Amino acid sequence: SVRLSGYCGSPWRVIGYHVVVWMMAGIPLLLFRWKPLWGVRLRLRPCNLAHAETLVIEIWQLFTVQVQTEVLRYYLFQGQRYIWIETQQAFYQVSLLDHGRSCDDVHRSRHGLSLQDQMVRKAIYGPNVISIPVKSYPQLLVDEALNPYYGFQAFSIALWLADHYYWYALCIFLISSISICLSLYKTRKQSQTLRDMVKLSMRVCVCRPGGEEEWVDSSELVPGDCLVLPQEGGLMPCDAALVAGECMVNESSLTGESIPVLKTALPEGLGPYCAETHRRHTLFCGTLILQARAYVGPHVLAVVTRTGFCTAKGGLVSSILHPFYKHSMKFVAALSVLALLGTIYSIFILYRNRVPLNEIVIRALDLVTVVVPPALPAAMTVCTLYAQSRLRRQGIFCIHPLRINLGGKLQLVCFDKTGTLTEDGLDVMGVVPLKGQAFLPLVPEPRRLPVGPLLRALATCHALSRLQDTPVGDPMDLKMVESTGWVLEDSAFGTQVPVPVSVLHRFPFSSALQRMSVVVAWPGATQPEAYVKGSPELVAGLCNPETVPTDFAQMLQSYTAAGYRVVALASKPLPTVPSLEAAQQLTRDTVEGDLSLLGLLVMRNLLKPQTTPVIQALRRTRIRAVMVTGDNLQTAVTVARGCGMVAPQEHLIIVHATHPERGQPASLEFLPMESRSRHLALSGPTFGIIVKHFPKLLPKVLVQGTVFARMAPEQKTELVCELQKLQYCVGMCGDGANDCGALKAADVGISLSQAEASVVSPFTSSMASIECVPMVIREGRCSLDTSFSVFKYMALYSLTQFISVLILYTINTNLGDLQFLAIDLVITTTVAVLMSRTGPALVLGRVRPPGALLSVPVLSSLLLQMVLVTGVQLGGYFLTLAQPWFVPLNRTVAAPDNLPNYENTVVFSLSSFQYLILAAAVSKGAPFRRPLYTNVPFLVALALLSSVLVGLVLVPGLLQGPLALRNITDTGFKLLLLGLVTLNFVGAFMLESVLDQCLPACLRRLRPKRASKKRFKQLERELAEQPWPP
Ligand SMILES: CC(C)CCC[C@@H](C)[C@H]1CC[C@H]2[C@@H]3CC=C4C[C@@H](OC(=O)CCC(=O)O)CC[C@]4(C)[C@H]3CC[C@]12C
Ligand SMILES: CC(C)CCC[C@@H](C)[C@H]1CC[C@H]2[C@@H]3CC=C4C[C@@H](OC(=O)CCC(=O)O)CC[C@]4(C)[C@H]3CC[C@]12C
Ligand SMILES: CC(C)CCC[C@@H](C)[C@H]1CC[C@H]2[C@@H]3CC=C4C[C@@H](OC(=O)CCC(=O)O)CC[C@]4(C)[C@H]3CC[C@]12C
Ligand SMILES: [Mg+2]
Repeated sequence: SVRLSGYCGSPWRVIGYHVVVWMMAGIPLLLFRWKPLWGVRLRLRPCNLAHAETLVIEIWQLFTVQVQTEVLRYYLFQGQRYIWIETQQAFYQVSLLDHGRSCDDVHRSRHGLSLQDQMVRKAIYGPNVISIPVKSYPQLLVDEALNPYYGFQAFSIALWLADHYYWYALCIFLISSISICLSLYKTRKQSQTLRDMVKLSMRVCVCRPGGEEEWVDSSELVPGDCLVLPQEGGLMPCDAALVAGECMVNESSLTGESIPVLKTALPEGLGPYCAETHRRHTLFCGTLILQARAYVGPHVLAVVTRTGFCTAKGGLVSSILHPFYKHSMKFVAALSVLALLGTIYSIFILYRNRVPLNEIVIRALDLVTVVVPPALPAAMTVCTLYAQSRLRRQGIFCIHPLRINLGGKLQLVCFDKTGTLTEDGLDVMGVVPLKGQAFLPLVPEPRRLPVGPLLRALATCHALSRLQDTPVGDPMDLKMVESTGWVLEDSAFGTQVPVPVSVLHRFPFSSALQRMSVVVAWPGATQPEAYVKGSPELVAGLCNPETVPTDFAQMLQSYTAAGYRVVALASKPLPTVPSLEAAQQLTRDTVEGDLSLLGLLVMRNLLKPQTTPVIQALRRTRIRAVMVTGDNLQTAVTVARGCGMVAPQEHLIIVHATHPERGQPASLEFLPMESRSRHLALSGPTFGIIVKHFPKLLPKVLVQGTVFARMAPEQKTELVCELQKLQYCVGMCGDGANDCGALKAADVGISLSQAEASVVSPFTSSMASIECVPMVIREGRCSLDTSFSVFKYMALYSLTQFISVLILYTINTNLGDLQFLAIDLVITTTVAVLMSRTGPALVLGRVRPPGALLSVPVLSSLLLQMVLVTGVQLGGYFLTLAQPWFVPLNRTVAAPDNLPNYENTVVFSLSSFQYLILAAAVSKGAPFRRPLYTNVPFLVALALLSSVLVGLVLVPGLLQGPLALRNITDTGFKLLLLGLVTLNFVGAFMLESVLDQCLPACLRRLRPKRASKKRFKQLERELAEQPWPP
């Protein structure tokens, strides 16, 4: 449901709004960016819908869209136009103007469109372009840079500049600025590549009333224009409905299948024209017309029906354009409320110490930047940068590195078929010759077969020309002659190495009679021989019955039910003398008469060699593999059973749904197929009917379904979204233009193609196999584990520095500029860059990393680590007090004036080691990363930083001038501090190990989580309790 709000404008109100939002402060514009309803309520007054210059579109969800006039008032909401009909006073989508008109209307539209009516319809429907708006750099900056965390980083930088902390301020500013500029460049480049992708400019021929034909640009098309399709064929600019002639279309855009499709003229009648009902008379936008024949009339005619975003390609692009981290933000919000508490406490104690109010507020605001680290997102992006580099080395190109963390949460991967799991093109399984009238065993490689009539039939009965020093034409005959091993020289042929034979005459292949025939002769022969190739079934009806076996039909169905593409061949001895002086005057009706079936050649879409190992690895690690294809259900089911998606022992149950006509409801029919546990194999129409009429039974279909065939691109997108609504993390591997909406909607969409799909997909694989799915899943599990470790380290670092600065505020001192800089830059940047370094484990496991940063393991680790940290720091500070040589810190003046002092020296000496200890403690190895001892840069960095800090503590006068450290002469106390921090080094590792090993078992033993909150897990449980299809 949609609600519209009519808001006209008032100039005095406009200037008032501008001044009150600009001169007062920048906060109002920001909060209105958060909620535009208040902004549009204050800025513009409510008016009637007949005078509105602004709309508030609610879906609630707030969008605002300005009503534009050309008169005809319209607005564009998510690409789809809505015009203003003055008569009935409403905004009607343009798709619904001519919706529901009869086939006789489309046929009447065959004469053309008057140029004035073309102007009216170009005003209404707009130009026939799929326009992507490429925003300018300020337009992207106001969208991105105003991120709440970039605002917090700007506040932190301003405060640090106000606090003489210029160096870390500069580092954070440079990091955030370069990250922002890189993201703006990436976003603009993606928008530009998409706009270059969907762009289609070409000259088309349109009929005009009175018999005139004019060539207009493809953008000047409007629903009603009568396209005149070229005979040689070309790309399709707009959804048209054939009103004359026939076409052969390459619909690999819609179906992902390069197989030619026959489109016939729309049948005249008084029935509503429908893209779904009349799909065989509709030419879709983006699909390539191979050839168009005009039997009656001078040229083939098509009547435009949808243009722009109304087309199928337009709908897919509109879906593309207009579709842990949450726990991370929740934890930084908890850190923020802890910041508020610590800040009010700091105000209290700093006022107790007679600190001036300016420095009081400076310190109290600086504690906020202390405990809420402004360098957390960069620290957590370093690991994804490492993973992106490793993927680029392996051939997989990720455009947004933070999308790699989603590869580690995957519970389900949806797979294309043609081009992703199976080879792009057909390959010949073999040929089955005939000896008399009984079939012979399948000959897998036709070349070994002796030199007889059927072999020359395979090698010569085809229409392909020699150009670019390569045979070119229809792929099936190409691959068949490639298998026979013969090299071609009407036209002459040479054997592999067995006499050269030349074809004398050839007849064209027409899809009406659905076969082609040639006549051939060679020297030393008796008389010219004819060859016939085409459909398997009908040519058997042409040959004599005593030549075709009686078991022809059942064998043909056994081949076809497996997804094969069978073609039959026959020959003829011609009593005419061997010379083309009489051979090319022959009528082919004589050829297809009295035929004798030689044999059937079978071609099947081979599976890639790298498909079955990857599918069995995914199914071994408890990752669901789904096949969402655009091919028929028989081929999809055969490939699924053959690529390991359906193991030989598992049950496949076809789901069939009949759309309810008048007088009956909708039905589901389950028929099993003989050779989790049950897989459901349902078509595209069945999926649509289950979505619409059976929304109760859709979750069980999505949980059990494995094979989704005949799926339209919008249906693949809908399936990915419906699976994600079951709280799946859906990955999608495809290589076609039909896979684009799914690769965009999927959590991890991987594209094997370099055209039309690398744009929308986050990942693009340079290889053609699905070997890139386990690679991305391993890198994603590694990046997720590493981002967990880096977040735990940054949390423990911020909390340790919070405690160290509270202990020093309480006694009227502080860490100081250079100790702060050491801790913030030298230790923390080194640690957070070299933690994120170690790569993924070499093998996939059945258990995936946790996806919640608020887990009881994570929070328990942070709590106990910080208890140990504050214990060690307070122990060191209080043993400092019990010493005889200890003297107070001259509280009358505040830091950095009273530095150096023993309190600061001891707190810094302990805290500096604690940062390295926590760094090493939170880092993990198996099962998702390589063991930590392989991270030799990290271990060497920890050793070197620990050596520097031990030199600070022990070696006198070493870096105690710059860092402002008091020199402790008592060697016993220095050794006691070192023993205390070694106690901490042992305790941190023992705590981490004990937690990781015991807390899962203890949590299982104390509070058994008998119910999973994931929706698909509840569905799986209730299905195991009671199977849905009996
Ligand atoms: C405030 C300032 C001082 C911080 C500066 C930090 C940078 C020096 C860090 C942040 C991102 C890091 C980069 C993150 C990603 C990588 C990829 C890495 O290469 C690989 O991973 C290839 C491995 C394979 O393919 O097998 C080389 C290091 C590098 C560039 C890192 C180099 C050091 C960088 C530039
Ligand atoms: C005077 C003090 C306060 C500052 C001294 C200069 C710092 C800016 C230096 C000292 C330690 C340097 C760090 C030493 C260690 C590393 C790891 C290095 O990463 C790699 O080695 C990439 C190779 C891989 O990961 O395989 C990137 C630079 C970095 C963060 C350096 C960043 C710049 C640092 C922080
Ligand atoms: C005076 C200075 C030189 C003090 C040096 C202190 C060392 C004793 C510390 C620094 C970091 C510590 C290392 C930090 C972490 C690791 C990884 C750890 O590996 C595992 O536990 C297995 C898990 C996996 O598979 O990764 C082995 C110990 C080790 C090398 C520690 C051994 C002792 C080290 C080298
Ligand atoms: Mg495909």
